[PDB]
Amino acid sequence: FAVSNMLEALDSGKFGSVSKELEEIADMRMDLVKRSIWLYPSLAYTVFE
Amino acid sequence: ADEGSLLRRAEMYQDYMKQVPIPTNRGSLIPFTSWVGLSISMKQLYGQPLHYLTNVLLQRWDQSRFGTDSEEQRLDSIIHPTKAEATIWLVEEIHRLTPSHLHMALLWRSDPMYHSFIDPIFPEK
Amino acid sequence: ADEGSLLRRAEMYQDYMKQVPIPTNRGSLIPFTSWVGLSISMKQLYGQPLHYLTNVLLQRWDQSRFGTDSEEQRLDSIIHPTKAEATIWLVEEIHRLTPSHLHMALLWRSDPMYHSFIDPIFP
Amino acid sequence: IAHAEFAMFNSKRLESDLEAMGNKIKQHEDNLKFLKSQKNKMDEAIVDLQVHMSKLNSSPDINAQILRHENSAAGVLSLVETLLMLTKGVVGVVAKLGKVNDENLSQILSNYLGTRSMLAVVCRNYESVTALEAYDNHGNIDINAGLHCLGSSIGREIGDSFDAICLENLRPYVGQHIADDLQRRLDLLKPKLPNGECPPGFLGFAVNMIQIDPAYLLCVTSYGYGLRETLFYNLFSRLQVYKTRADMISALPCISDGAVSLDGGIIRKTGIFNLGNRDEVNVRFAKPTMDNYSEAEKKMKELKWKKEKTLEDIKREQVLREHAVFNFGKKKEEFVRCLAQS
Amino acid sequence: AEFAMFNSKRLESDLEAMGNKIKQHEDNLKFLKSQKNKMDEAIVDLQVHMSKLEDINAQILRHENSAAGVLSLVETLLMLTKGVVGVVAKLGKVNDENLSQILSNYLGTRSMLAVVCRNYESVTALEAYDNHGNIDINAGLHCLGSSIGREIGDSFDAICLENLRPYVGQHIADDLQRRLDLLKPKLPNGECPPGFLGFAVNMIQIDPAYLLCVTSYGYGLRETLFYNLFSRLQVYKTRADMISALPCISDGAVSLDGGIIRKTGIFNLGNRDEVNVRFAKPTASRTMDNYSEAEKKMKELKWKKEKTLEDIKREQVLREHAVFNFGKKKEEFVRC
Amino acid sequence: DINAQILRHENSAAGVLSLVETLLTKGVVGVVAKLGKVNDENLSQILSNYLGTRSMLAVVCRNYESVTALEAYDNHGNIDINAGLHCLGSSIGREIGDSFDAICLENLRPYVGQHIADDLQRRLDLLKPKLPNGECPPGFLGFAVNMIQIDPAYLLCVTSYGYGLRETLFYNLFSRLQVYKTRADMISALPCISDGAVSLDGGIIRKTGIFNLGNRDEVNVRFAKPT
Amino acid sequence: NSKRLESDLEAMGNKIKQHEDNLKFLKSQKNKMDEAIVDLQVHMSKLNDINAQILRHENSAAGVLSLVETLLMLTKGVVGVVAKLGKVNDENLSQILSNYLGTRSMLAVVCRNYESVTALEAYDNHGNIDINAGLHCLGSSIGREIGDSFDAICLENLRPYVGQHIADDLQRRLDLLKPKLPNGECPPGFLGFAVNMIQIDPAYLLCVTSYGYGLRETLFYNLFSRLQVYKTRADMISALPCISDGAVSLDGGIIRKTGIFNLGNRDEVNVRFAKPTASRTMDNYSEAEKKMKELKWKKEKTLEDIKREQVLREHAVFNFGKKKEEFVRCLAQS
Repeated sequence: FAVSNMLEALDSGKFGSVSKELEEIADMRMDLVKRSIWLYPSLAYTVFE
Repeated sequence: ADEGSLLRRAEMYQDYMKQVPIPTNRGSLIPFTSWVGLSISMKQLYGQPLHYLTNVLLQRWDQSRFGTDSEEQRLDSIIHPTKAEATIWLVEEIHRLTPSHLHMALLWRSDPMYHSFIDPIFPEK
Repeated sequence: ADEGSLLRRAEMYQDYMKQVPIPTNRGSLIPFTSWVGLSISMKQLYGQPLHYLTNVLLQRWDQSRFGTDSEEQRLDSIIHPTKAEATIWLVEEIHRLTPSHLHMALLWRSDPMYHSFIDPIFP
Repeated sequence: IAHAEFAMFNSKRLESDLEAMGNKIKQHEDNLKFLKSQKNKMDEAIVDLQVHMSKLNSSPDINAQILRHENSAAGVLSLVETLLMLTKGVVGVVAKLGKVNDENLSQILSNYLGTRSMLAVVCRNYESVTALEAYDNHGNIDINAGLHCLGSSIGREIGDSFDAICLENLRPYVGQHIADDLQRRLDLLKPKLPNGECPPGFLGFAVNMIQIDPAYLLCVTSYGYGLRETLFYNLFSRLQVYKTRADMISALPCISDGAVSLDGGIIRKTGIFNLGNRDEVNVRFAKPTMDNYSEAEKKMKELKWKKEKTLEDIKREQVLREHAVFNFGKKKEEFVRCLAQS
Repeated sequence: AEFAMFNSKRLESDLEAMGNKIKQHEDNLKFLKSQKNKMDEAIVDLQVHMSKLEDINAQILRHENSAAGVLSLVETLLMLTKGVVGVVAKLGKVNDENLSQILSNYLGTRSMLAVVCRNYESVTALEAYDNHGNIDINAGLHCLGSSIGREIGDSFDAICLENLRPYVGQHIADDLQRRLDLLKPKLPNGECPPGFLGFAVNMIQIDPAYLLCVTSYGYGLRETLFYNLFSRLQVYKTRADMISALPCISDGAVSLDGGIIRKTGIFNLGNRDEVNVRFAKPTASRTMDNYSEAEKKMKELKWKKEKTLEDIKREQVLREHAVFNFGKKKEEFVRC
Repeated sequence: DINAQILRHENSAAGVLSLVETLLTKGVVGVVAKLGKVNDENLSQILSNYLGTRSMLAVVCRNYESVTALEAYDNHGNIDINAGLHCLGSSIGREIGDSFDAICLENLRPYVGQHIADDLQRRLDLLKPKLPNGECPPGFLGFAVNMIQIDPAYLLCVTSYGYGLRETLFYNLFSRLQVYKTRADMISALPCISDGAVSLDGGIIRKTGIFNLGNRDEVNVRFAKPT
Repeated sequence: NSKRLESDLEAMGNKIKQHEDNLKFLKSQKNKMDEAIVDLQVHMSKLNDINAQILRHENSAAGVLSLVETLLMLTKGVVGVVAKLGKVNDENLSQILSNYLGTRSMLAVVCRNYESVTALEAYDNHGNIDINAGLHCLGSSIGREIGDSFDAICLENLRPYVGQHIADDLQRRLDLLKPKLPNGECPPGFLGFAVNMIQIDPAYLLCVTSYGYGLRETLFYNLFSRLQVYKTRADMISALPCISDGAVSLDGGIIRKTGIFNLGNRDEVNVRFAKPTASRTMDNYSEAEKKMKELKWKKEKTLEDIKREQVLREHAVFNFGKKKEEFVRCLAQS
C-alpha cells in the first residue's frame, strides 16, 4: 500500500491530464525566444537569458 | 541464413513494443493463485500485451515455487495483489524502454517455438 | 554426494534469507547510472543483503541493456530512481518469501563461484 | 524590435494565466479522486451489509428432503434419528449443518456443490471414518461394518457412494477474521475493476452466507477451529456471487475460483462454463427461524441514500471539470494565435 | 533571414529521415510477405503430399439427454462444429481397461461427456438466450436437438481452451509423447512411497495430431485440458498403500483397487458409482501413424503461418503511424 | 588579474590567444578560465583544482572547421610551424610546447532535460538526492554546474540548434557533480553520489571508486569574479 | 489452546538440533579445506627499470612506497602501485597509455578496503594536515616529505564491468562489442580496446576482491573504460561518430570525451608501463600461487556460511526458551 501512494503521485504529474500540453507550450515559447534572439542579439540583455 | 531473419524480426518486435503505452490509473485488485494467471487477468482487463521477457520471468517465478510444503498455500495471502500488480507494471516498463534486440535474438536462437510468449493482443481501437 | 551438500547449503541460505525484514520507511532518492550501482548504493544505505536471484536478475538487465543506442543515455532519465528503488524492493520481497531450495541447487550446480552474488552484509 | 518584446510579454502573461488554470483543473481532478474513493467505501459497506443481515437478495422440512434420497447414507442416519461409536463420532451431514436466509441463493449453492457433496457424512476424527466402513482381506466392502450393518438391520440400503470428511485433516482457513462480528465470518479480499469500482453485480463471497448453529462456531476441531473456517472454506473456497449472468461474464478476470449468479449461472473453474437447462437437486439449505431484518433494511435505506448523495456530488464536480477544460482550450487557442501572428 | 533558411533545411532533413524510415518499413513488409509465401508454398507441397496418401460413440449415444449424444448423432449423419474440438471421452486413450474405468470414475459423467470449444466465441455460439432469462429454442445446439429429436434438457458444460490456465512446469526433455515432469512424492525418508506408479495426467495417451500447436500459444491437450481436469494427482497400486501415503499426497489420489480421494480431507467410501463411458484403447497401425505424423507437421506449419500473419499485422500497425507522422510533418512544413 | 595568470603559462596557447587578442580568431569562442565567473572564491579555487589545468586552459570554438583551422598536420606526422596558432603565435610570442585541448560545441552530447522554469541564470533540473529518512544529505549545497554565473550573451544561441553554453559545455565538464561542506560529510553521503563529489573544505572524489587525499592542489589560474 | 503449542515447541526443538547438525557439517568442511591449503602450502614451499622510473619522482608517494618496498600495516593493506601491477608487450602502446592515464593515476596506490585508505591519511579537527598520518610520518622519518598529491583507489568501491568474459581465454579478456559504422561494417583502423591489451599477472587474475573479481574487471576497467585503439590519427578522426567515450591513436592524438580533441606537443609522462617477462619456470610457481589465492577465498566464504547459520540458531534458541515459558503459563491458566 506504500507503493500505490507514490505511483499515483508520479502518474498524476505537476498538472493532472494537462502537463504534457504545458510542456509543449513551454517548448513553443522557447522556440519564440530563440527566434527573437536569432533576429536581434541585444534583446538577451533585456530577458537575461 | 536464419540468423539475420531472427535479428530483423527481433528489431521489428522491439520497435513495436517500445510504443505501447502503460495505462494511466490502475485501481484494480485481482485475486490470484499464480503469476501466470495474474498476468492473464491483467491482459484481459487492460487490453495490452506483455513483453517477451516478462512472460518468461513470470514462468520462472511460477516454476521456482515447486518442491516446498508452502507450495500448496495461496500466493494471494503471501503477496498482496496491489503489491503484485505494481511489480508487473514496473518490470514491464523496464522491459519495454531499456533493452536491445541483439540480446533478444540471441535468446531466440536457443529455442524454436518462441511465439508461446508473444501474445496476439493488439491494444489499438 | 556433492548434490546433497549443495542442497543443504541452499536450504541454509534460504532459511537465512526468509527472516531478513523489509525496511519500514523507504523514502529515498539516489541518483544512479546502472542497475548494479543502484543495488550497491542500496545495500550501503539500508544495511541488508539482497537475494541471490535478485543479484542475477539485476546483472542480466544490464547485460540485456548493452547493445542498443540507449547505452549513452543516462538511465537516471529513462526510469525514475523512486520507481527503480520500489522495483528492486518488490522483487526482493518476492525473492525472500516465495522460492524453493531445488531451484537454488540447480542454479548453483550449473556454475561454480556462486558466492560472487551472495553478500557479506550480515545484519 | 518592439513586436518581439510585446510578443514575449503577452506570451508570458498568457502562459502564467494558463498555468493557474492548470492548477485549478488539477485541484478538481484531486477532488474527483477523493469523492470516487468515498463512493468506493460506501459501496464496500453496502456489500458488507448484504452478507446475512438482509433477508432477501435482489433476484432476477429438511428431514423429508434427506429421506427422499432412498439409497444414500444420510437417509439412513436421519431414519435412525427419527426412529454405537458411529453415533458418537459424526457431527452431522452437510445439508443439516447450514442455514440460508433466502431460497434462491440456497438453491443455487445446492446446485453448485452437487447432490453428493451435500449428503456428505462428516467426521471429527479419522478413527470415526475407519469405523464407518470395514473391509475384507481382499479389499471388498463387508456387510457387517459401521454403516452397513445397522442399515441392513433397519432395512435401508447404502448402495451408492457417499463422502466422508475429517475435520482434523481439512486444511483450515488461516487468515484474519472479521473483528466484532458475532457470526465469525471471513474478510476475504473483494475484487475491484480498473476503474476503482467493485464489479457491478457483486454481492459477496458465498462462505459468508451460511448461518451456523452457535454450538459449532468454535472448538469443533481439537486445534480450536470452527466449522466455518474448516468445513465451509473447503466447500466454498472464495466462491463469489453475482446478480445476473451478464454481470458475471463481464467480471470474469477478477474471479480466481468459481462464481455463482442468482439467475442460474454457475461456473466452477476458470475455463469451464456450465450451459443449458439447469439441473435440479432435491436437498436444499434450510431457512433460519425478524427485527434484525428490519434494522438491516433501515441501514440499507440509509446507505443507499448516502450513496446517491455521493453520486450527485461527483456529477457536479465532473461538470465543473468540463467547464475548466473548455476555458483551458479557449485560452490555449488564444495565445497560440498570439504567438503564431508573429 | 538565414536562420529561417537553416530552420527550413533542418525541416527538409527531418522529412528525408522520415522518408528513409518509411521505405525501411515497406522493405520489412516485403520481406515478411516473401517469408509468408515461402511458408505457403511449403504448406501446399505438404497438402499434395498428404492428399497422395465398445466403440466410444455407441457409449456416448446412450446418454441421450446431453450434448455429446447430439453431436455424435450429427456426425453419424454447421457453424457450431467449426469450433467444437470434441467430447473428451474421444480425445484421449489409455491402454489398460481397469485404469480406464478408474480414471473415468474419477471425473464423473458430466465432465467426461464435455464438449470442449476452441474459443469463447464458440461457447457463445453453443447457447443463446432471450431478454427474460430462459434458454432459447433458436440457439445453437437446441436447434440440432429439436431437428433430430434429441432433447438436450440435461445440463452440460464447455471447456474453453483459450481460457484454461496452463501448466507452467517443463515437459520431460526429449520425449516422444511430451509427458509432464511432475515432482514425485517423497517420505521423511529419501525414498518414494511403496505403491506409487505414476501420476494420471501422464497416463493418457494423447493423439499425435493434438500434441502441439492446438491453442493460440502452441499448447497441447495434456498441458491444458487433461491437466485442468485433474492436476497433480497420484495413482497408487492398492488402498493400503494409498492410506499409508497421506502425508505426501498432492491435490488428490486414486488407487487401482477403487479408492478415490479428491481433496486432503475427503475420503470417499461406499459402493462404487459407475460411469458408463470411458477412455478407449489405442490401436496400432503404421499407415494411420504416418498420416497422423503428416497431420502433426501440417498443424505446426499452420501455426507458424498464423504467427507470421500476426507479425505482418503488427508491422502494418507501425507503418500507419509512420504515414501519419510524415503527412502531419508535410502539412506543418507546407503551412510555413 | 586573470590575464596575468594566463600569461604566466607562457608555453601554453592561452597566452598566445590573449596576445593575439591584444594585437583562427574567428572560429574560437574563448578559454574556459574566462567564460565562467564564480562569486565564492574558495569554491572557485576548489572547482579549479577539480578540473585540472589542461581542461581549464583549453579553448572552445563553435565549429569543427575551427578545430581543423588551428592545427594542421603534414605528411610525416609531426607538428611544424605552418599551422595556424603555431605560426601566428611564434611570429610574436612563445611557441606551443605543452599540450592543449580543443572542445567543439557541435560534437558534445548536450543536456536533454527540463530547465528550472522562471529562472534568469537558467539552472538545471537535476534530481536532488535524499537519505532514507526522507531528507537531503546533511551538507548538500548543490550541483556544481549550477554555481557558475554566465555572461548573459552566451545563455542562448551559441549552438547551431540554439543551445546555450551552460547545457553543452558546463554539463560535459562536471555532470551531476555535487558540492558538500566538509570531507567527513562527503564520506557520510558517499553511497548517494553519482559521478563524483567536491567538498568545500577540500578533498576531491572524481569517480565513484577512486578519491584524492593528501594536500589540496594549488593552480594559479582560477575562475574570474563577478562585479 | 495447548495442542497447538506442544507441537510448536517440539518443532522448535527439532529445528535447534538441525541447526547444531548444520554447524557440525560446516566445521567439518572448513577443517577439510584448511588441511587442503596446508598441503598446498607445503607443496608450494617444496617447489621453491620500472622501479628506477618510480625513483625519478621524489615528490609523489609512490616513490616513498617504493623505498619501503625495496628496503607495518600500510605495506600490508596496499596491493601495489599501478605501473607495477600490469605489463604491456609494446613500448609504443605502453607509452601512449601512460601518456593517456596521467602520472597521478599511474603513480596511484591501490588498497583493499576503505580502512586502509583511512590508514593512509589523517586530518585533525582544524582541517589541516599534520605529519601524524601514518604514510606521512612513514615518508618523513626515512626520506623526504610528500608534496605532490596522490590518489588512493579502493578495490571494493570500484564498480565492476558486467559483461561475459571471452570464453576460456587464459588472460580473461572482456567480451566487449566492437563499433559498427551505419553501413554495418567494422572501422578500418580498429585493432582492439585498450583494456584487453594489457598483460596482467596470473596471480591476480581471479579472486582478488571479496566478491571474487580480478584486476581487469575492477582496476583496469575503471581507469580507462571501453576506449578504442586505432592505428593512425586519420582512422580515428574519420571514425568519429562510431566511437564510444574514448579514442587513442598510435600516431599521436587522444579523443578523451566525444567533443574534446588533443592537439600540440605531448608532455612525456616519464613513468611508463611495464613489459612481460621472458619465458622462465617461475610462472609454474606463480600458477601455484594463483591456486592458493582461490583456496583462501573459498575458506573465507565458508566462514561466512558458519556465521550465517550461527545467527539463525540464536533465533532458534531464544524464542524457544521464551515460548517454553509461555507454554507453562498457559498450563498455569486453566
